[PDB]
Amino acid sequence: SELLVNTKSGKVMGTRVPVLSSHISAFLGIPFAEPPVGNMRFRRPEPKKPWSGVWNASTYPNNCQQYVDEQFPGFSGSEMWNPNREMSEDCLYLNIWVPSPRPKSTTVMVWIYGGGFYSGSSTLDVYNGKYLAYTEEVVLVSLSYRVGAFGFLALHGSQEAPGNVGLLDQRMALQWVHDNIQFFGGDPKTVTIFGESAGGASVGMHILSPGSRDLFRRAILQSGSPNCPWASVSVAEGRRRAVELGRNLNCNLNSDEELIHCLREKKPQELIDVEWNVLPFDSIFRFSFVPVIDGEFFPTSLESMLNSGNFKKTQILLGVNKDEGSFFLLYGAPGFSKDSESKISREDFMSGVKLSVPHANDLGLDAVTLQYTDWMDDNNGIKNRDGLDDIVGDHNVICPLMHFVNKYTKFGNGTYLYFFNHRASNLVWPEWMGVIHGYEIEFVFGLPLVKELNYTAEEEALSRRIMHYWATFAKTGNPNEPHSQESKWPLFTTKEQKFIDLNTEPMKVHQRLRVQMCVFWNQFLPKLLNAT
Amino acid sequence: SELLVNTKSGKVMGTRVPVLSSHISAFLGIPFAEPPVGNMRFRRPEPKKPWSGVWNASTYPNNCQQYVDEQFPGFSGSEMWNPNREMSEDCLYLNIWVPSPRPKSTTVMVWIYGGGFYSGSSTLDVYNGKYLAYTEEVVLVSLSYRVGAFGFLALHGSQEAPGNVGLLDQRMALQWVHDNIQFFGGDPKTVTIFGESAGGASVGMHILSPGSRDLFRRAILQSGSPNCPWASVSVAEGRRRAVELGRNLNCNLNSDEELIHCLREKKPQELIDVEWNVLPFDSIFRFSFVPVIDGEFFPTSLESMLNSGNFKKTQILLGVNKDEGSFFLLYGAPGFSKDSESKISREDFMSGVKLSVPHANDLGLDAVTLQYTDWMDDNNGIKNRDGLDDIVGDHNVICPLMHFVNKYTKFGNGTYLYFFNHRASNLVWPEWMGVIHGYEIEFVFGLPLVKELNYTAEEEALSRRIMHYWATFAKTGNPNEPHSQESKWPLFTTKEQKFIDLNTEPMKVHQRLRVQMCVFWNQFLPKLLNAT
Ligand SMILES: COc1cc(CNC(=O)Cc2cn(CCCC[C@H]3C[C@@H]4Cc5nc6cc(Cl)ccc6c(N)c5[C@H](C3)C4)nn2)ccc1O
Ligand SMILES: COc1cc(CNC(=O)Cc2cn(CCCC[C@H]3C[C@@H]4Cc5nc6cc(Cl)ccc6c(N)c5[C@H](C3)C4)nn2)ccc1O
Ligand SMILES: [Cl-]
Ligand SMILES: [Cl-]
Repeated sequence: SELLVNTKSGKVMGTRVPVLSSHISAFLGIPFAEPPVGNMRFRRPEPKKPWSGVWNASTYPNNCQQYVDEQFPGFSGSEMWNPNREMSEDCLYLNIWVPSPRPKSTTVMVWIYGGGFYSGSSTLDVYNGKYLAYTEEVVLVSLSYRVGAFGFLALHGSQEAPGNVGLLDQRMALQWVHDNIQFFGGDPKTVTIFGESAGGASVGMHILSPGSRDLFRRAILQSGSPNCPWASVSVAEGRRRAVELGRNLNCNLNSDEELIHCLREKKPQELIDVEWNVLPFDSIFRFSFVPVIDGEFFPTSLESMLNSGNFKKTQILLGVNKDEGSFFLLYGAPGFSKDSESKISREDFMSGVKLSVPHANDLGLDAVTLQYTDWMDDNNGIKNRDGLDDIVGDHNVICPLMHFVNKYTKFGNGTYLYFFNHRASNLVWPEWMGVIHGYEIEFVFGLPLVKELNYTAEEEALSRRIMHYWATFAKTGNPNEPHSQESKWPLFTTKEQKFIDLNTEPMKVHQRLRVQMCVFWNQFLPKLLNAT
Repeated sequence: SELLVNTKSGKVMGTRVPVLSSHISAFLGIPFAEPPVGNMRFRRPEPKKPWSGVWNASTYPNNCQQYVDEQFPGFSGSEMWNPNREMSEDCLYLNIWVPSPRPKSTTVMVWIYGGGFYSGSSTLDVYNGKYLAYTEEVVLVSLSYRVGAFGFLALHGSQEAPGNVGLLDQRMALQWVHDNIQFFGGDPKTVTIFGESAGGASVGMHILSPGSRDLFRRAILQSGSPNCPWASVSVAEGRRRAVELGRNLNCNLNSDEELIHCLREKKPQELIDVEWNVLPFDSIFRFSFVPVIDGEFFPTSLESMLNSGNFKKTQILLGVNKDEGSFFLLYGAPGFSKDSESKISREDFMSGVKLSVPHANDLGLDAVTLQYTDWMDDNNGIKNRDGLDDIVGDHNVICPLMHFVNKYTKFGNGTYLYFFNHRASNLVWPEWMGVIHGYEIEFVFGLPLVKELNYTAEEEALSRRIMHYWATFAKTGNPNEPHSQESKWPLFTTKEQKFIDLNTEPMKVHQRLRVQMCVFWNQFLPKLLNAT
């Protein structure tokens, strides 16, 4: 009864799940779109046709077709991110965790997974919404969206493969939440979207996109922003990559209709097998099929929208991790290894810089090298390693986010900024990688509250603080509880630019997050590359 | 008798001068060239014709015609550098201080004054060679040379104003020392030339010039090097400035012969009155008439000579002061004043950068600004002031000297490098100016040994250490006395790049003097400006 919900598309039957020492309801694998299969591959999603009978929402759905990381087989640190369900193009489902007893009209949070727009699953253990829904009394939704070529192959001008359809998948799930979350006890006028990495970029893209803005109230962006250099391409570059994808699969390339028809006859794994072959440069932190600046989802360039205030004005909470670059260097840069401290030679440093800034000319590469090299101590393998780590994280995550924060705050209604720099005590990744891209998520989703997962008591307390910040922000637009005597997370303002550290020690307020390096990345290096 | 010396140009009669609690002999105002007056203005010097009778060498000679600093009338800090004798184009004389009793064959040191190639006198109180000659038992020579347009007006191709004649003045004095210092008790095979600022650049130019190299044994360069950006111009730029000088004086400009003839009829002060009007840029630390890269005194570019080892291979001792830039900012940059702490606004900082790097385009100016700005604290007037101080000293003195040191040491026979960072207790200049350009000279010449000058006992001890370093280097090629248990000043080597601080505390050895900034000035910024 508590597990049966009538929605506008039909009835759904959930399941009662244990969480800590209580229970909540879960509605898993609810369809929000028609299966984008067959001649619907690459096309914009269509709403799910209403169904007769009762939809069995007791088990997780399929994951979308995607590249699977096999670099460390059996290693939990990498396999925890891989699809844990069967992959299928039939994958547009969402999941809902609902407090028990069912609320009347409570705050909703919608999670958008990341994964470079080429990977991601709503069903990962680390995305289990039951601890957040139970602890903070929110309705927690996780959506899914097509990734890779399936979600982002872009042949602008065509209506069969227009690009951005993964983002339209996200939007269709938000539309379904807007239309139906009331029946689960959610308040559709108090929806917060939040996401990490490409999901953080996606959140920012719905803030910008006129077609998405009305479908949520406020937003949280973790380690990703819409202006990140990896997060979008021009329509010309998307077309070049789509044509190169067909060339890899022996397709007729004489027209969009012939190319799209050829690509639609291929099995999913044949696209995945060649997807990485279309990148224009030898690079790390660059992905083949990503959002395209198309003039429809995004009416103009991202920079001109941010400059003019052409975006949703609301409250945002966002931040970054200390060592965003380390994951990408481990997988893609010579000299880095999982089982060594990865001290980097001068030659491997120069190779890494070239991989990390693929669009740079030799003068640009010299500028990056000078900015990040201690010339009193240039053969220090630890400083070279940490310098490359900083280059990758500053260029790809931190400095684009700081540019976004400063543009947004001029027109927005409240900005809260964090710097997550706690390394978990039970981390299976080597110590040189520090505070890794993606490893704040387990604190946001409350995994340290689970005794068997071997976190410390301080880490459980940190997780509870973070979950309460997130859910209080979602509820009110302010992560701070009023009338409480805890230290206050201050607003980020244009003038004072305050942020907080997120770790196990007492809260410290700082100003101008990595301002020196972000002047280099956001102002000087673009000017240098444009003049040369 | 001890005061009478027969030389190859004739007899000279010196004077007995008191020094501390003893006496030495002084031979002041000995002519080494014919007076470069009349139709000899701008021409290469001619040897002084031998004279009958006894030359009265008991009084200082005239100083060369030059610009006189009147920015702080009556202020000893600036007036101590001005001519202290009557100015005259009849000014090619040298001075000799000789220990008593007259030595047989002792080390000779020849001082070359600086002053931006536009000023300087051999007769300044701070250049009095009697303390060094007495204390260290050397024969101390100070020469003179034409400065300004008189010494450096350059119309390449003409034999009436070929350029570089001030450097040929220096060379003619060195030739006279080579030919005659034996009669004063000097060893002509153990001559060290030393000089500060433009005199340091000049010393380096005689190391490079094939026509000068045979006239001395080893060399000391203080706060100046031949490759400094202010120390030379091309023949085209020298010609442009000579023509502009004539335009300022209503000269016929249709041929070299007409221009030179017009310039030779002008009184000296009319040239001096307009000399600063010919500079191509709004600048500081740039001078109108300087050595020209002519293909004769310098056979090729300074850089190609340093790269190929086309220079005298010997021992060198050289170094810089901590705050070389402060003097130039005080006189030439907005926001700096003698009687205030000169806290610099953001706007005056940007004006100062533009003055300090006049050849830079806007991208180059942004690169300099980023390198020297703390963007966590960019409105700190003390940091802006000290940042400009560092820009001026790094660009104009320290980084060119470090480029010279590293090129020279590849082929040379021994390099000793110092960093003078002691601020004298009795300095009359404000504290913001720090360790000023030129203020190591009083320690080299032993002024702290004079009780009435109000130095401390530690500063007398520092002066004695420096004088002993200099004279022991002059004597042996090594500033360290063998068999002594004092801490050793190590050789500067290509690999370890060691240097010492010179101050009142116990000697400390460091490595890679200002290497971070000099990579910027010597490698990155030239590459940036060449590509743009
Ligand atoms: C793998 O083999 C090669 C790899 C390369 C180098 N490849 C690349 O540079 C392509 C690339 C791939 N990526 C990864 C994008 C990030 C996707 C995810 C983001 C989210 C957080 C996260 N963090 C992880 C951290 C570690 Cl240590 C390990 C796995 C992580 C992970 N899967 C995720 C997911 C995916 C969610 N960046 N660049 C070259 C040649 C190769 O043969
Ligand atoms: C003075 O009026 C103006 C001045 C300017 C600015 N002028 C300039 O930038 C031209 C310039 C002149 N200079 C000086 C070159 C250095 C020459 C001397 C070097 C040696 C060491 C020395 N140090 C001194 C330190 C102080 Cl604090 C004061 C005087 C010093 C001094 N005369 C010397 C001499 C000269 C020997 N650099 N740039 C613009 C407009 C003006 O009306
Ligand atoms: Cl680390
Ligand atoms: Cl200072």
